[PDB]
Amino acid sequence: VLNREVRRTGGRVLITLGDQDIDLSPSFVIFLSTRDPTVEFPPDLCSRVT
Amino acid sequence: HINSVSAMKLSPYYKVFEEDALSWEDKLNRIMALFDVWIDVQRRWVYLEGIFTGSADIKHLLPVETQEFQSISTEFLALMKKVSKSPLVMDVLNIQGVQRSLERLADLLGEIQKALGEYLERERSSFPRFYFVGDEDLLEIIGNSKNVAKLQKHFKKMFAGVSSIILNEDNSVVLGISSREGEEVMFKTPVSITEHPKINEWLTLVEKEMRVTLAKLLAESVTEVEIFGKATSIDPNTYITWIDKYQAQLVVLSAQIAWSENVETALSSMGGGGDAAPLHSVLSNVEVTLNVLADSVLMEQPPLRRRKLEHLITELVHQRDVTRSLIKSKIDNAKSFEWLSQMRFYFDPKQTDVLQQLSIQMANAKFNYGFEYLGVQDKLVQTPLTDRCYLTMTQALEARLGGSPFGPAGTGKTESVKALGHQLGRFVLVFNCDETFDFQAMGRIFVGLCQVGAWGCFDEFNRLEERMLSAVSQQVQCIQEALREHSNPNYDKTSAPITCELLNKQVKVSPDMAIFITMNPGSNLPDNLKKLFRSLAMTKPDRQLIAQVMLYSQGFRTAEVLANKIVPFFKLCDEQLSSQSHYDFGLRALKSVLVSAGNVKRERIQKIKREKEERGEAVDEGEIAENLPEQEILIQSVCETMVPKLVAEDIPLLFSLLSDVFPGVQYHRGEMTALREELKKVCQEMYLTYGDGEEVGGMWVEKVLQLYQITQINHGLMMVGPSGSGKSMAWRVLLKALERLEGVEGVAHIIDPKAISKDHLYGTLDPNTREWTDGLFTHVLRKIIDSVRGELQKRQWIVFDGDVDPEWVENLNSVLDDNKLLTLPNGERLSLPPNVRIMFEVQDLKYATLATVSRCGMVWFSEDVLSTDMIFNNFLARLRSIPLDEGEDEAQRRRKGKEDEGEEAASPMLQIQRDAATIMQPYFTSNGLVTKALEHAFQLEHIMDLTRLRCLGSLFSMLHQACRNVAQYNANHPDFPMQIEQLERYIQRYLVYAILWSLSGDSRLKMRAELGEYIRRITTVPLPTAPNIPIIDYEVSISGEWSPWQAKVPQIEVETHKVAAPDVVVPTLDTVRHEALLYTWLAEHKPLVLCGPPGSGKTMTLFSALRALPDMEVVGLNFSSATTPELLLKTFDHYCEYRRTPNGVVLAPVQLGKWLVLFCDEINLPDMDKYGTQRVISFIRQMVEHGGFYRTSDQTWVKLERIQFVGACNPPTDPGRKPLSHRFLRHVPVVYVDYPGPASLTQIYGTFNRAMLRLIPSLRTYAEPLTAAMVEFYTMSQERFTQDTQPHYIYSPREMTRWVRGIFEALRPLETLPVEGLIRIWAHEALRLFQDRLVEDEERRWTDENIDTVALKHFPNIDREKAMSRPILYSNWLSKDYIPVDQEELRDYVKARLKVFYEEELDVPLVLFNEVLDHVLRIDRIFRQPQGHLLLIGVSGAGKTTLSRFVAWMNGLSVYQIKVHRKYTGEDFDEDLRTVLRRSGCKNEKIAFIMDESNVLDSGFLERMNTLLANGEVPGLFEGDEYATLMTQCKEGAQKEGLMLDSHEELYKWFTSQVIRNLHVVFTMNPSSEGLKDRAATSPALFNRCVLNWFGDWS
Amino acid sequence: LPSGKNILVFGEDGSGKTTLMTKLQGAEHGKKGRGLEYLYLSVHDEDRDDHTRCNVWILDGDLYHKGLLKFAVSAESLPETLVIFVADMSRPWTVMESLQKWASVLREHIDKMKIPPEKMRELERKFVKDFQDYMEPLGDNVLTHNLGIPVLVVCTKCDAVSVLEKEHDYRDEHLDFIQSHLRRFCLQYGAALIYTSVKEEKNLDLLYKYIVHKTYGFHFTTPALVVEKDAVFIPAGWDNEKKIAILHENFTTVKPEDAYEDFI
Ligand SMILES: Nc1ncnc2c1ncn2[C@@H]1O[C@H](COP(=O)(O)OP(=O)(O)NP(=O)(O)O)[C@@H](O)[C@H]1O
Ligand SMILES: Nc1ncnc2c1ncn2[C@@H]1O[C@H](COP(=O)(O)OP(=O)(O)NP(=O)(O)O)[C@@H](O)[C@H]1O
Ligand SMILES: Nc1ncnc2c1ncn2[C@@H]1O[C@H](COP(=O)(O)OP(=O)(O)OP(=O)(O)O)[C@@H](O)[C@H]1O
Ligand SMILES: Nc1ncnc2c1ncn2[C@@H]1O[C@H](COP(=O)(O)OP(=O)(O)O)[C@@H](O)[C@H]1O
Ligand SMILES: [Mg+2]
Repeated sequence: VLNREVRRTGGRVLITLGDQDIDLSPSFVIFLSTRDPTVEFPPDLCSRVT
Repeated sequence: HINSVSAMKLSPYYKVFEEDALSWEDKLNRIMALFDVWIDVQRRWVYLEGIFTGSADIKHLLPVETQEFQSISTEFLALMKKVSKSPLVMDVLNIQGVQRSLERLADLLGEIQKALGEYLERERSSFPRFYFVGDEDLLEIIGNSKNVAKLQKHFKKMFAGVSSIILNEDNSVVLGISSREGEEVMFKTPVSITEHPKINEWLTLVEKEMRVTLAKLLAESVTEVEIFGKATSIDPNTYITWIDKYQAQLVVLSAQIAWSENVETALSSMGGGGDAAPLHSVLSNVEVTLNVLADSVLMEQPPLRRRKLEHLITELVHQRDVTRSLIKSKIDNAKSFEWLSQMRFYFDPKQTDVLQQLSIQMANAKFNYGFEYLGVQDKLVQTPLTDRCYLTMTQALEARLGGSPFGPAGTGKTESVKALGHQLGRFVLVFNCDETFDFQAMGRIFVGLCQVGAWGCFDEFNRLEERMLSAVSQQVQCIQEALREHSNPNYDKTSAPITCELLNKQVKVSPDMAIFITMNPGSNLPDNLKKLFRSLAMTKPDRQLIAQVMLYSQGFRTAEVLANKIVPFFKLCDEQLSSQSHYDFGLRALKSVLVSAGNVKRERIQKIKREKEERGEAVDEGEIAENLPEQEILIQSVCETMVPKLVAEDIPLLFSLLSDVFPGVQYHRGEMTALREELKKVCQEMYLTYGDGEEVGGMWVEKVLQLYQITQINHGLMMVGPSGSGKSMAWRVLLKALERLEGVEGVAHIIDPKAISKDHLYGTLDPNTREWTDGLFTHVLRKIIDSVRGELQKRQWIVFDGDVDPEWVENLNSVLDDNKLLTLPNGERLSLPPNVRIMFEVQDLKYATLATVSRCGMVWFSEDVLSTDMIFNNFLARLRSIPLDEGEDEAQRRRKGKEDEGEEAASPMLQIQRDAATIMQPYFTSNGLVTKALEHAFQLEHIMDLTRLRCLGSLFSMLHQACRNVAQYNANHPDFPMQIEQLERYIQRYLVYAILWSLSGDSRLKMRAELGEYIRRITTVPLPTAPNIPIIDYEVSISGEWSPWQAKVPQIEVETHKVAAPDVVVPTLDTVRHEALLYTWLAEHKPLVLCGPPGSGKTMTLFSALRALPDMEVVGLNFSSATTPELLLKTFDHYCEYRRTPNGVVLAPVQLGKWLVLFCDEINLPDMDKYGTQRVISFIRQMVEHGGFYRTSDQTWVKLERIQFVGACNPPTDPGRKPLSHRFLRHVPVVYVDYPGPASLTQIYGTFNRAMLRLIPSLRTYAEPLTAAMVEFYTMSQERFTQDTQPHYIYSPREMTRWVRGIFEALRPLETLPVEGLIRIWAHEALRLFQDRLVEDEERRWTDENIDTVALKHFPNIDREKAMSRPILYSNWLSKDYIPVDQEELRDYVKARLKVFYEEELDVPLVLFNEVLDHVLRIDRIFRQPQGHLLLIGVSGAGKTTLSRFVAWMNGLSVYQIKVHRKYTGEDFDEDLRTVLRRSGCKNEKIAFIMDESNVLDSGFLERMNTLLANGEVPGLFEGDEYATLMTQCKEGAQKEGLMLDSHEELYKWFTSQVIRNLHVVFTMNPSSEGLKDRAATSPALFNRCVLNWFGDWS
Repeated sequence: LPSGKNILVFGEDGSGKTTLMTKLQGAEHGKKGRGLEYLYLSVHDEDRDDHTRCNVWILDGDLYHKGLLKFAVSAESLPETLVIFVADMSRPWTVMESLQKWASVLREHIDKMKIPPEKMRELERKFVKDFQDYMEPLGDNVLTHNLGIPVLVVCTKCDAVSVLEKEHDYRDEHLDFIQSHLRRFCLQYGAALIYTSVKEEKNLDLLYKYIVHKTYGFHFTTPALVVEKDAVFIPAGWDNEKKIAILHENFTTVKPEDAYEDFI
């Protein structure tokens, strides 16, 4: 979801989440938050987020 | 769905679907509005059903509620029938008026439940002790009002000591009460149940009559003991008669009352005159009574009278001490504090009320004795610390505060509180606070304590968790405030109904009640109760005085010196001896030891008395007791109780400490001549050494004797030695020896508890359709209890041969305790009979609870109880008398002959092996070649833990095969059999060869050479005389002389059809050695195991060697983290079958005359439990060692007949692996398959390349020069790059096979090539297999230079510029053939295809730069190869997961990606693998199976994939009807491809080949920063199986 | 009365299997056929005026034909099955070999029916009760084999004892040693034992009454008969090794532990 890995099939734009393949609506936006300022995130997440 | 619709209401595009959404919202709400009610209407009904049909008497108690529940049950059953006829949710929702009907049912069921709760609360309040009883138990009590026997088990919860009620023969009148010990109190006035039919009424009358009769008997007891109080001399007979006539509690109370009254009268009489004569008289009387009791206790007494005498002695010693203190202090007034501070008893018989007759006073406190029957309780030695505890606690009770005796563990805190409560006659109820804290009854228990009047002590209140601590703290705070409200003077108690808020009700609090909170510092009491509780530091109890009083109680003449010696000795043992969990030098152990010493003393008195009586003598118990050593009895008791638990390292330290504390006193072991003779006979019968102590085998004989002693004493015991110490053999010998000694048949029931599930072990209750299924242990217990075949006459021992864990021993705690009762969820209570003895074998008790260890006796079988000499003697004895070929039919005939006369020449095999034992005896001596070799080998490091018995069993099996080989030579040379000279040379060489392959068979080649050098130093046998060859490289021929293994390895030629998949292994030196060992260790049916680094070749060698044998039927099972005994049971059900025989049920393969062998490819990989045991490994261990297992469904023993196991492994150092149990590694001989090395690789790939070059006939001459290069560079890489620099720099022959496959696929479509083109393809494959995995640029430069160097070295006169240009690229897109292409043309083609890809699948620009075209080509290349799996590792981003998709789209591979959910069990991954495999193989649809680290979080499912990566088929996926469907689709696909196949095996092989060709796996990972993940660095097997590509970061 | 009840008849060829069952059917001439023969007994309850049939399946002497048992009994009909092992008293030296051979063949068939182990333990426990619940009109030295199903051993041609005594020098000790071995085998399978002759009509009514008693619950009053060497009758649940040991009092040349083929 952070990487925007849309899979397009006809008009259905799926994205995998757990078992389900859900339809990405255009309006979706997510903001991640951290109250802890002492955190070491993985390099996997750093490339996927600003 | 409701939340999602509510969220959809906020969507900007919601207006279009609004009306439809609203409709569903209504339906969704209605569905919830139904089922939220429905579950309630179900639960209450189920609950009410469980109450209204379980008891038939509930109808009479609650008729109206019964009728309402009948009318409700009918309606609910009708509704449920209607639902059953249409179980759809929408069909159910549309039932007419279902909502109103269910609401009516909920309301009425709630009303009936409320009525039942009110009725039960009324019954509880009528007889308050029921508040200590649970709801189901109270319902059982009231319902079974007419079946009084069922009530007998619940009295232990309600009353302090009443275990049962004595009843008239017709059960209409209660005559008295009885304790656990059998002590009975007969009521003066019986309670007539017929006149008071209600349970509460006659139970209240029983309590009242118990108190009245106890008071009336205490009156008579005091009246009688007053005579002894005022008498100068006491007649022992009258005193003993008085003790017998009255209960222990009344006896001690009478003694205390008499002493208190006598001292009070004395102090009144002295009255300021200073005349101390009356106190001297009191002390004289007390001393006379003490002398009478000391004389009486040495005699033999019944147990109850002995307990009464011990209590009286313990009380009178304290009375003597107090009177001596008063005389020394010159106390001369009854109101002096020195007398008031001592507890005093004032009995006023004239009081009409029977609860204010005895008044117990201490300083201010003035309690009354609540006459609650306590039975024969354990009295406490009134030390000064306990006296302080009593004083402070009574002061706190007088001030209405709570009590808090805090201190370290085992300091008498809870026991002291219990003793104080029992001294005042108040019911104490200790609440444990260690994971058994039943909260749901705690409010009920508090209300019961408040209403009835009873104490409550929380043992270790610190151990409650924070929520539990806070809630209980609040409840106790409310109770303590209610109690403190009594103390105020203004509140007049004529009308003062004190109350407390408990369970949202005003509960009346009686003043007699109190609460105590024991604490363990390290700490403080909760802040709620710090003000309300008085704390006392019970830091250090008085060990010396407790020991003194107890030893005096047992009749020891000297107690002061013995106590002062034994007490420091225990602390000395606690400090000096090595800390172990099972050691227990606490006060409970000391008191038990002293009681044992008293028992031993009394036994010695009886022994001397009977010995003198058989002679002519005059007998007196006191005279015999006078001239005995008390120290010898005490040291004997200490040794008998402690030495069995002592480790061999600690026994000499213990003896040194005992000599220091007890100088000049030694413990001579009691001689058991008969048992020792029987042990000698059985040991000779079973080929075991026996010794008379301090000889070869003395320690083992001593340990079995100790085992006999512990079995005699306890009803449950354990053997907790390390693996290979003879505990199981010792127990077997003991049973077979007692069989002869006592003429009682010994039966053994051996159970592996961890192999079987707890539900099967103890039997599980069906949650519905109530029926009981007996578990295995319960089945055995029921079988012995019923005694259909007279099992009570026989003696049966149950042995739990497996690791002890808390989970499966919870039910066994009740049996192992003094109760001896197994309780099951069925409600049945099985009484263990005296014949049963529950036994345990454990390598260690690391995960055993202290509760389990305390209940059981123990004999620690230290590893130095079985010397090497004993095992060698066992081996040589087995050889001389067990024919090695006759098998099991003649096993029974071994017992037919007591000596087997005339059967010395049973067969030529016996003679040959006897001669072999004669040749082998000089090398098996205590300081022979084998012993020195083993001691040196123990120094060497081995990948698996080196245990002595594993090496010895391996060596014995190899020697067995040596004599079998001699027998084979004799059979093949009937005209002249083996001569003794050739036999001597052959066995002498074979012993060295077997020594090397048994000891250094688990080590590397260098260490095998080291052991060979050491053997060459110490051996007298000649060895090979070739300098630069290891000894292990040589075989021993049938003739004595050595011969190199290289002669026996043929040079073969492989077909071009199978150049990279000849599953038949190319014969190499390691392969021939390992198959020779495989045959040698399979001849004995031992479970072989092979370890080694990934790709070493163990699986192929095992399969080829097993399939070479004609009889062996291989079943390929692959183990994983989730594998269990179920896999092996399913495999047995598939290939094998159970058949009944008179010996017993036997499991055998369906195919006659074939040995079924199970391949367990990854024995290490199964996950350990929380307690460090693999279930399947234990299951295999019990099968291989006991030769069978227990069918759980039938709960019956079955024996394997032709089943074997042979496993493969990676070393346990690898991340996903685990070490194996030492009880399991003992049986299996482990071989280490290291990498082939240069010579073996050259031979193998010479065969492969000679096969590969057959396609082009002009390049055959260049086969051998190429093969060295493929080896040389590979070895150079193996020397330059190691796992230390990067975790994925792993090399193995799998890389070489990939190289061969790559060259083969390059050359297959090509009609011809020049030598330079072959060199170019070789260099390209080198770069694509080795240069890609590298991380650093300079390493890539080194590989670039080294490829050129190796090529020009092995291909001279070939110009480098034409043969190998640096920008080497091979591609198939430009032309139909796989031929070299230029960079620019490939750049243009890929750019065009990428621009196409932009507007086809994903609209995001993708730039082609120099370092991404190369990755595109690499990914395409791995896609073209067979079994081509890629592992892209690199920085986050950089193209992985985007290049893989791009190349997959370009090559037409449909991309499949796994979607892991939560609760995504391994079955879901199995189904996904089944679907993709069916698509790839049956439908011939190429798939790129992309996997990412995000969905590869769990490593459990990534070992199912390793089988696919290595072989392309994962056995066990399609088992069942899925196999039939896959076979049908597979044959349809084969017909589509044009091949007609019939056999299922050939169709499966073709399906596997299709899966190899089509399905590809693309793993994507980040570099090794995933330490937090379970993978850490993923397994090196995964690195080996795939082709690794380092993506790196953009330059 | 219940329908679908079955009788499985086993034994060597020439033992009497077809002749015994044909005579019990009230027929003079039953047609002999290689493989698996079939006939039915008509059963009538005079106290109730009702009548049913019992299926009788007779296996050939050749082990080649043991596959045909699948057409006689199933995992469903086994609870409704009585087993008859036919022992040939004109060839006593084949009786223990025959009884072990046929019991093994039946067991090899029961194991192949894959009966649910719970249902097998229900039948086994019921048969242990149907054997312990015997009394003349727990303690154990019996049912080592425990077929767990009704079993009857029928000795046929017992009149041939009068030829063994005259042509092979057989004596009371040989007949009691045969009787003890037969009784020990009957204890292993929880079986009944009956001696019969179709030529002298000995025990034919007793065999029919015992079959209908164990199969349909008919009343039975005959006690054990152990004094007549050629007419012995022992019902399932009557016997034990102490009742067998009385036969050892007549042993003068053989022992209770000596092998059957060494003496017979
Ligand atoms: N003597 C040999 N002849 C031919 N190929 C060999 C030989 N020895 C090793 N190999 C190759 O070595 C590779 C490893 O084979 P394999 O037996 O699957 O290793 P492995 O140890 O079983 N892998 P694993 O089970 O996970 O530990 C294959 O490519 C084999 O072809
Ligand atoms: N060569 C390229 N040119 C342009 N964009 C690229 C290129 N390679 C990757 N991207 C973009 O980079 C983003 C992430 O690429 P991707 O390789 O899928 O991440 P990733 O490696 O899969 N991270 P992860 O899956 O957690 O290992 C996507 O938006 C791609 O379109
Ligand atoms: N008294 C003895 N004399 C000689 N050899 C013995 C004696 N007792 C045991 N052994 C040898 O030691 C082996 C191991 O002993 P035992 O079978 O009791 O196993 P154990 O110590 O319980 O080990 P494990 O942990 O493997 O179960 C025996 O198989 C036998 O070879
Ligand atoms: N003063 C004493 N007199 C006799 N026995 C004592 C005395 N103090 C302690 N003990 C023994 O030591 C043991 C200590 O255990 P317990 O009091 O139950 O828990 P803890 O002491 O850990 O609070 C008891 O079983 C008790 O028999
Ligand atoms: Mg053991």
